[PDB]
Parts: sequence; C-alpha cells; structure tokens
Amino acid sequence: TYKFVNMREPSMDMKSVTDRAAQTLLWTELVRGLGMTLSYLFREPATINYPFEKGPLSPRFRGEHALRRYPSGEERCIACKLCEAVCPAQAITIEAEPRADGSRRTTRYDIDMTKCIYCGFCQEACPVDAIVEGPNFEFSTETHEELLYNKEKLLNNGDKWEAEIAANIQADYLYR
Amino acid sequence: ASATRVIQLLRNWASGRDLQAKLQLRYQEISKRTQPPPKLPVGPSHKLSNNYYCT
Amino acid sequence: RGEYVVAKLDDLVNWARRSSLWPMTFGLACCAVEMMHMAAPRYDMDRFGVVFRASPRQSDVMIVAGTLTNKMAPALRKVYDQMPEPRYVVSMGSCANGGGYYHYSYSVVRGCDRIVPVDIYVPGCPPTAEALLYGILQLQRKIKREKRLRIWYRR
Amino acid sequence: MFMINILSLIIPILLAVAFLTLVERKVLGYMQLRKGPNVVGPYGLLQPIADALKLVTKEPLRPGTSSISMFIIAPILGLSLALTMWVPLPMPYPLINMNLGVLFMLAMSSLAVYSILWSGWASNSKYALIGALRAVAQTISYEVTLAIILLSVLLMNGSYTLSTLITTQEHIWMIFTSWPLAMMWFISTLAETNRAPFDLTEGESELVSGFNVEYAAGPFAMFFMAEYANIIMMNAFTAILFLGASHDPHTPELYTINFVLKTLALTITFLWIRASYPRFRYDQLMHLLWKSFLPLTLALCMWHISLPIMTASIPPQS
Amino acid sequence: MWFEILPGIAVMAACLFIPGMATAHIHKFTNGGKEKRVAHFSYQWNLMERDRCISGVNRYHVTKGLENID
Amino acid sequence: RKCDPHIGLLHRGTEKLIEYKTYLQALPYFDRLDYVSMMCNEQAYSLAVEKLLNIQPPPRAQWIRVLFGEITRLLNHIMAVTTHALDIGAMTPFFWMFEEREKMFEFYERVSGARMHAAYIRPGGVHQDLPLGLLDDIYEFSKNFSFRIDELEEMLTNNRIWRNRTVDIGVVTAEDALNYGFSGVMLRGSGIQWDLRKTQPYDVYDQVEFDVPIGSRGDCYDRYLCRVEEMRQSLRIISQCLNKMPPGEIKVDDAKVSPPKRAEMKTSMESLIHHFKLYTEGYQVPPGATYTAIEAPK
Amino acid sequence: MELVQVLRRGLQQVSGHGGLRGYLRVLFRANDVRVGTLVGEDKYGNKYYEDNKQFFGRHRWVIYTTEMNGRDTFWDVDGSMVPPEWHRWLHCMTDDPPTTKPPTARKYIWTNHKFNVSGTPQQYVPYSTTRKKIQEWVPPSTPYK
Ligand SMILES: COC1=C(OC)C(=O)C(C/C=C(\C)CC/C=C(\C)CC/C=C(\C)CC/C=C(\C)CC/C=C(/C)CC/C=C(/C)CC/C=C(\C)CC/C=C(\C)CC/C=C(\C)CCC=C(C)C)=C(C)C1=O
Ligand code: SF4
Ligand code: SF4
Ligand code: SF4
Repeated sequence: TYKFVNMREPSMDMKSVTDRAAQTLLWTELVRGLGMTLSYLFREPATINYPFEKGPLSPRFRGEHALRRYPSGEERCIACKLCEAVCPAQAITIEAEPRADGSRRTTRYDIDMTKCIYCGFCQEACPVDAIVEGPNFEFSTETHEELLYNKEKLLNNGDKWEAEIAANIQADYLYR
Repeated sequence: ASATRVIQLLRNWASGRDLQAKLQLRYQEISKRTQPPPKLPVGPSHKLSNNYYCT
Repeated sequence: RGEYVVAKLDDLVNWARRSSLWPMTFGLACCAVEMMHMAAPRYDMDRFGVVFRASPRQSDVMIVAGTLTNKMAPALRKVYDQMPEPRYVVSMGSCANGGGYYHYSYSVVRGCDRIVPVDIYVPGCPPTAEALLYGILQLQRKIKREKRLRIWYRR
Repeated sequence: MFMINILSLIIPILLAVAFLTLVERKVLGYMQLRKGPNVVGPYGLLQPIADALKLVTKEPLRPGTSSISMFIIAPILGLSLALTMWVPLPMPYPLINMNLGVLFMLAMSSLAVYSILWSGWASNSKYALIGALRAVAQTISYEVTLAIILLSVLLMNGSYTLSTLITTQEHIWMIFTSWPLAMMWFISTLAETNRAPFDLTEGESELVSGFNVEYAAGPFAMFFMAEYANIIMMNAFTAILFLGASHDPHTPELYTINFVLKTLALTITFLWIRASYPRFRYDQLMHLLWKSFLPLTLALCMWHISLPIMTASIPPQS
Repeated sequence: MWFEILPGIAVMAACLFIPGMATAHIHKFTNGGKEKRVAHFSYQWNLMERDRCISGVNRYHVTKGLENID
Repeated sequence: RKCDPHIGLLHRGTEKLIEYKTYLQALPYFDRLDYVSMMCNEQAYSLAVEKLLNIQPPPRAQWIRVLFGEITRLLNHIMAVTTHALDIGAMTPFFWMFEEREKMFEFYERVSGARMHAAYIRPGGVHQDLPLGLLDDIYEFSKNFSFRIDELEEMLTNNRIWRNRTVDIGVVTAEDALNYGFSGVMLRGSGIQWDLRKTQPYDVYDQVEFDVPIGSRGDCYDRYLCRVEEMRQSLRIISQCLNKMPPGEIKVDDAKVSPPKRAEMKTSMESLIHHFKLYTEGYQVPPGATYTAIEAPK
Repeated sequence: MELVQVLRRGLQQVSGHGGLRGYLRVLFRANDVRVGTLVGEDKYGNKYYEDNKQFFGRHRWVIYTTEMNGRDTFWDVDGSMVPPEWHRWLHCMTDDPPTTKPPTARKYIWTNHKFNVSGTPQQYVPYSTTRKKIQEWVPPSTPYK
C-alpha cells in the first residue's frame, strides 16, 4: 500500500481560480501562519524552573558511578573484574590483593569518568550489585583531574547516595 | 505552570481547532511514577524435563 | 574607600558577564543534541540569559559538545583564537572531556583540553540537558567569583 | 532647553531600543512555547542593561585585514542616522517641523545602507562582502517601491509635511483609503529595516552573521542600536501614515498615548512575523518586487494620481 | 501566561511616551504656554517677525491686542 | 558550480575499534553512530548478530523492537524537518516539536535508563522489560502527537515562502537516484516504490499495516511532505504496536547468547557460569559473513 | 468574571508568601511566585513544595536554604543542594516523600549531604590507591671497604 503525497491537480472553476487569486493577492495562508503562532503564544509555556524544578527521571537512570556495600558494612565488591572485563571503553582499572582478614577486595578500583560512556554494562555484569550507576548527574568539575575517580571517591559516592541507590534498586531489581 | 474561558476562545479561533481537548502538557493522565512490583514471566525453555540443549 | 569602589565595579562587571553569557553554535556530535534540548522549551537557555550566537567574534563560552578529532582540532583551536576575551570553554561529554568511547582511536584528540584551556568539564555520554545546564550555572558562579579589578588594585 | 528636547529624543529612544531586545526575546520565546529571559531581576527587566554592560566591556578586536577608518566610521554613520531620522516625526508636535519631512526621511533611510556597505567592505571577509552585495540588491529593489508608495499615499495628504497627516486622517484612518499600498508598504518596512523574512544581509543560517561577522563588542552593539532604532522608527512612520489618531490641541498627551500604542502594536507584528515564516532566498525577494510589487504599485500610483481629480478631492497644500 | 511580557512593553511605552510629551511641554514652556507657531511659508514667518517687532521685548510669543493700540 | 564535501571532520575510528571489542561491547558503538535515530542502529546490529547466530528474539522482544523503532522514526523525522526549517529560516517548529522530542526522550530513559544512547536493543532481544505503566504514557502522547504534526503542516506545507524554497529545488531523476546509491526517502521521494519495511520485512513488520508515502517530483518539498507522511504512518504503527503487545519474555531463552536473569544467576550454577562467560568472553558467533540492512529513518 | 478572579488570586500570591516582603524574596530568589502545599523540609533548610495541579514537570519544587555547610546560598544555588533522600521525590522518580516513606538507615550513610565540592579547597584530587611494587636495596651503613 502506497499513497501519492503530492498528486493533487487544482480545480479550474471560476470560483476556484478566484479563491487562488484572492489567496495570492490577499495573503491568506500567511494569515493562517500568523494565527497559529498567535494561538501558541496565548498557550502555556513548557519551561521548568531549574534548578528549583527538575525534569522527571526514572529509577533506571544512569549517572555517577558508585560502589555500594552490604548492610553490615563490608563492601560488596570482591574484585571478580567482570565490570573491568565488560566495560566497552576500558574505563575501569582494578588491582586486587587478599586483605588482612582474608577476603579478596580491590587494592585499587579506579573508574575514569572522562572515558566512561555511562552504558551501565558494569552494573549488569556485577554479580553482587557492588558497582552501580547512581542517580546523580550534577557532578560537573572545573578541572579534568577531578573526573578521574579513585576507590575512595567511589566509596564516598556509595556512602552518600546509598539512600537513593538502595531505593532505586529496590524498585527495579525485579525487572532485571 | 488553566487559561480563562475568554483566552481559550482566542487560542482556539487563532488555531482553528479544540486545543483544550489535546494539549501538549501532561497534567494528571500520566501513569503514576510509583508502580506496583512486577512479576515477569518465564521463557519457553523453563522446563524441568525434555529441555535438552541439543534440541 | 578605593577597595569598596573596585569591589562594586567587580560585582557589576562580573554580573554582566555571567548574566549575558553568549554561547557558540559549535555542536559536533550527539552531545550537540542535548545542547539543543536545553535550548528546547523544557529547559530554555534563554531565561538564564544565554542565547546561541554563531560567528565567534560575538560569543563568550564555547561548549565543545562531541568528539574532537585530529582533522577538526586545528579548526577548533583557530576558532577559539577568534574569540575576543574574556572567553570560556565548557567541555560537554566524555569524548570532548578525555576521549570517551574512542579514546584509543588513531584520529581522536584525547581530550579537548589538549587544544584549548577548558574551563568547565561537563561529564556524560551524553550529559543530560539538566547536567549541561548545571555546568553552565557552575561557569556562571565561576564568573561571579572573579576578582579582576581587585587584583588590579593590588597590582 | 532645545538641548533638553534633543536629549529627551535620544535617551528615551535608546532605552526603548534596549527594551525592544527584551520584548523580542520574550514575545518570540512565547511563540515557541518557551519563556524568554526570566532570571535577571523581575521578568528579565535587567537583561538589556546586562548585555549592554557586557558589549561595552568586552574586547573590541580589530581584524588584521580591516580598513580601520571605514570599519570605525560605519557604526557612527548607522547610529547617527538611526537617531537623526527620529527628529521629524510628528509626535504630537514634531521636534523639527520640516516642510519636506518625508523626503528627508527617505534620504536618510537611503543613506543608512552606506553604513552596511562600508562595514561589509572594510571588514575584508568573504561572508561580509556577500552580505554587503545582498544588502545592495535588497535596498535598491525595495527603495523603488518605497518611493512610489510614499508618493501614492501622500497624494491625498497635499504635501510632504508629516504634521498634516494628522489633519488628513481627522475623520478616518488612511488605511481605509489605501489598504493595498499599505500592505506593500508594510512589506517594504520589513525589508528596508533588513528584518525577517528579508533578513538576508545577516543570514544567520547561511552567512553566519553577514556584515556583523567581524563586528564585536561595542561596534556590534552599535549596529544593533541602529537596526532596532530603525525598526521602531519605521513602525512609528507606518503608524503616522496610515493608522492616524485623534489629536486634541489642548492635551497632546492623548495623541502621544495613541501613537505610542500604535507603534507598539506595529512592532509587535514585526516580531510576530519574524517568528512565523521561513526566510526568503535572495533573488526571490527581488523577483517578488520587480515582478509583483512594482507593477501593482505603479497601477496604484496612476489610480491615486487620478482619484482626487475624478472626485474633486484634491487636498490643499497649506 | 504572557502577562510577564507586559512589563517589557510597559516601561518601553513610558520610553516612547517621554519625548512626545516633553517636546510638547517644551514647546509650551519656551513659547509662553501657546503652541509653537510653525512657519511653513514666508507669510507665516513675516507674521512671526512682525510679532517679535511689536512685542517690544523681542519675543514673538508675547502678544498685544487692544491694550497696545490707543 | 562545484561543491566538494570534505567529510572526516568527525571520523572516529569506529569500524577499527569494533574488532577489539566483543559483540556485546560493540553494541554502544551503533547508538553513537547516528545520534538522531538510535534504536534503529541497535536493531540492525542485533538482527545481523542474531542471523549469524541462527537465533530469533521472542515475539514480545520483536514487538518492543518495532514499537521503539517507530518511536525512533518519529524522533528522526522531527529532527530532520525541524532543523530543515531552521536552516531555511523557520525556527519556531523546531522548538515546538522538540518539546515532543523531550517527551519521547522521557520514554527512552524510562525504559533503558538513558535519554539518548539507550543501548537497549541487543542481539537476542532487549535488555529488560518495559517498566510497568509505560504503554499508557505512550498512548497518551501518541493521542496528541497528531495535533503537533498538523500544526507543523499548517506552519510549513502551504506557506508561499517554504513552497518556493523547496519546490523544484534539488530535483533528482529516478535512474540517477538508483545509480547514486540513494535509499529511503530519496527513493520514495522520486517515485521509486521501495521500502525495506514492506519489501523485505524484518522483525514483525509483516504484521503492522501502514502506507509508504511515494513522492512525486523528487524536489525538497516532495521529500519534506514524504517525511511528514512517514511521521503519520509511524504514528499508526505505534498505535498498532501498543494495541498488539503480546505476553512473553524479553530475550531468547538461551543463556549462551543472552545473559540469565539476575535472580537465576545468584542461585544456580549454570546461570552463574554463563553470566560470567558472557560478560567476560561473550557468545562465540559461528564463522561467516552477512550483510543485513533495515529501513532506518534516514 | 474570570478577569476579576484572575486579578484576585494574584493577591493570594502575595498573601501566601508571608506578605509582600516574602513575595519579593521568592520572586528575586526562585524567580516564581506560585504557591504550593509544604510537602516537607530537610535538615539543611530547603523547603519542598508540591502542587499536583501543575503540569508534569513543575508539580514539585524546592526553595533552597539560605545557608548550607558554611556557605551563603541566599543568592547562589545549585541542583546539588538536594539531599539524597529527597532527590528521588523531587525528580519524580517516586511518589513517596521522605516524610511519609523514609529511606532505610544504615551506619555508613552520611549525615551531612555535601554539595558539589568543585572549586572550593575541599576538591577531590585523584591519586594511586595502591602501594609500591618494586622495593629498593637500602644499602648498608657500615663503611667496611
Ligand atoms: C543535523 O545535525 C546537526 C548537528 O549535528 C551534530 C549540529 O551540531 C548542528 C549545530 C548545532 C547547533 C547550531 C546548536 C543548536 C542551536 C540552536 C537550537 C539555537 C538556539 C537559539 C536560541 C535559543 C536563541 C535564539 C535567539 C532569539 C530568539 C532572539 C535573539 C535576539 C536578541 C536581540 C539577542 C540579544 C542581543 C543583543 C545584542 C541585544 C542586547 C543589547 C542591548 C540591549 C544594548 C543596550 C544599550 C544601551 C541601553 C545603551 C544606553 C545608552 C545611553 C542611555 C546613553 C549612551 C551615551 C553615552 C555618551 C555613553 C546542527 C545545526 C545540526 O543540524
Ligand atoms: S557504566 Fe561507565 S563504568 Fe560501567 S561499563 Fe559503562 S562506561 Fe564503564
Ligand atoms: S563486577 Fe562488581 S564485584 Fe566484580 S570487580 Fe567489578 S565492582 Fe567488584
Ligand atoms: S561523550 Fe558520548 S555522547 Fe558525547 S560525543 Fe562522545 S560518545 Fe557521543
């Protein structure tokens, strides 16, 4: 099924041609164009009052990366390196070393925000829900080096946004 | 972020259509941002027998 | 006292600069689309005093939005040179920040900072238009904290 | 206090030009479902002052290939003529009651193109020279019809003095007598002011910034001054010509209010059409006039030449 | 929701108001209240010059009627 | 007289970096290829990889794919027409329809988590199921989108200025268009009756009913009218997809080409092993080569 | 008729915001004069209003606190001044405000939501979080030779 978008021949009756000449001389579709914009000025604007008003999001939103931890206090990360092995941009660097207690934890877990693509592949690959993409997105920095995240900075993000991230995962883990 | 009746007639006449019926601003018809938990189904291979991967 | 007078002059000049930041139409890649969406009615750059303007001669802030490649870097550096001072560079997106997805490619500059002095680093791939608006407001506060005439008074 | 009058015809005009930018960025933005400038103080009432401050403290670079002398004399020419052409307007009582006000304003409007001309040529750019030539063609084409339409309309006035128009439209608006020409006249006012949909001298989409491309900071703000003062003055002239208003000799404030309201409405229609159309393509805006505006306006010129004679309605010259 | 637009015109209206009144008032102040006499032709200028001569104080607006003559 | 385009001013080595990344790792590259139509690129790549793997996504995944592909067609056509008008000079429709574009970005982020680069459509189906209460919002938006399309038409279709800068401006001959490698609108806009959604249907495009807007003259105006009519037909397809959503899963029920559910991974041996290997090594694609193409909105 | 009511509720705008002084306070600070039910308030002072009548996007909003963490925020504010618990409710990611549904509490969660620490001397400086790899010979001290 196809339709001819522009295959309309105009009628050549005296009334039709008089109307076409009137539209040409007395600009008619031009007045319609004016009227449409008049109708929308009288309409309500769509602008929101940022930063006092924020655009809507979803619990699945991908933002600032963060390392979570168990309710006991121990970090969830076990240095299985799935996130490092699955990152499309190779933005994660992990070095592991058996801790004094014996549990295997990262001696270095750096995520480079200037190289990250915010795909969320790491948070899917993680088998313990250790690394997540937090809800934060207003974390712009004045210098480049501040975007090269360390293990300590990611742990601070996890401890800061934990209230939001726990609820976000709680409202989405069933879909996964 | 509702227009008076006098204004609505001006908007409608300037456009030639009932704008109040179909607006581009979502007021309350949207789905509630908090939703009940879902129960996702299983695929056609979640069987406990006759489920050999060779087939 | 002279310090108070130069202080007030600083506040006036900084307020003008921050309240009429005129950006440049230098969208490069997908990061430009969000650069358009904050110009879209929802976020609307215009209410914050920021109005898009080409012809670098009459613009202040450059939002490098998109991947900066080797073939384009001379053009970007030259165009940054055309901007009369004061000038600011906002880097949108991971590609313009440090390389992004194609950080290991053969024809991509590994960060816009290597070509121009970037003033605000906006992260994202692409950054949400809210995040870019936040970066612009951060630049606005940066201009607010300038101390030009104070330093001149303590030359 | 003649100096007082001269200053009272300059500073208020400059302030009105400044707020024209704000009302444009608000009316346009509300056409496009946006809100326009809203942050600086209440309702953006400080944006004109803010960007006014920026443009006169931002560095005014001079290109290495420029011609210094004309590059500087062009903004002065533009602003000086834009401000000067406000003096013969018969706002209740014109400041300069000239016997040939219409011809004078035509002369200064024709001179105002030379600012664009010299600014474009002296800047030494491909885009600037392109915009200068587009300005050449546009203003010549539209100036022919400007002159003819002015003659046709003023044939019922009896002379070229601006004040007598008020006497001419004592009982009826002149637009009810020459509504066809008025349409054409309005279009000409859109094009001579180099505004939409004929703003091809700038051509932001295709010429980056046209003849302002190498103009930065103060000189750019000054060319913008000239452009917007010309916009308001053209709308004022159109209001004076066609949409006359009652004038009580004892209370000129009534005529001031009515005239100002009509100029405001005409300017608002200018921003209205600016935000409701695509942009013309060079030759079209020429082929629009030399093939559709010029013959119609010639015919209307003959019609208005004959009309007082056939009806014994020749207006007095004094 | 365009009432926020309205202040922009309002102050601007005041701007466009300021000259139209001021000139008029100036024309009334500098010419003794009455309208500024306009000389579009030589006859009007001759009348104005004779007014300046008769006034004795060299201002044309100062007018003398029946009291001046015997 | 001559117009030499010097492309390469944005040449990222995409086709070189793709080799160094696995098939799952190469998925976000296609989202970053065409930044106005995004799920269509992922759909093309997923169809290619599925065809190589000799697997098929579940019917619900196919229906979600076609629904979001039509949404992406709406996005791309909105961009094309609005920025086209902006380049010609009409700027208001750009904002007017970019409000709707933000509305669809809301759907993109609500489903995938990102406004622009969803990385949603993947070889084997889709990443995760639609959030509860999303079909209602899509229906609410598509109910009113017709008014915005009509407003754009009233703004541009009959204007004597637009109808003069686009009528008979850039005419291309039918055989010249075919020989020049043109595809999509530039075929449909010049009488050539061709559309991959109908001629070589993929996914479940053989179920939805729609009309292809064949052009007449081949100029700019005809192509613009074709694009608007494609917007309307895609709206029809969105309505059909919303009304015909089938029950089922979201990915092929094969843990060797699609990662197992997070619940199964944390409980069972085979799910954990397959998740580990898929997210570390990936699914080995059988040797061979294929060329799979789709009617992208371009 | 609706003209009179429209002129009237513009006075409820000034009445709701604590009179004229608060009216200009909110007008000059938050650039809006619209009123709304006080959904809640956080420990840092930000006030959190909601009005379901507004279209989706402006149904909820914040008036930021005047002071947070030793910084005057009367005139300069940003989107990072939102505590994590309320960032969910503000961004329409849930319909449950922290007042009604409070987020689960844990020891490691912070008690003072620091804003964007860029610029201030409390910035973040990247550094290697791992120890050395190759050790040195540390030559002996006895001259011996
Ligand atoms: C297909 O893929 C594509 C990409 O893919 C990667 C791309 O990247 C890109 C490229 C990307 C882009 C182009 C980015 C997107 C851009 C946009 C969508 C554009 C958006 C634009 C806007 C939102 C803004 C539009 C502007 C509007 C509506 C209006 C502008 C008008 C104005 C007037 C602005 C204000 C300016 C000025 C100069 C006015 C201010 C000046 C004054 C007030 C001066 C006042 C002075 C005084 C008062 C002086 C007074 C003096 C006195 C009294 C006395 C003086 C005397 C003395 C002696 C001193 C594209 C296009 C693309 O398609
Ligand atoms: S979400 Fe960021 S850190 Fe995780 S895999 Fe993607 S780019 Fe890497
Ligand atoms: S995938 Fe999770 S557990 Fe494994 S190394 Fe990464 S953060 Fe740690
Ligand atoms: S940072 Fe991401 S969105 Fe921005 S240009 Fe690079 S790949 Fe595209």
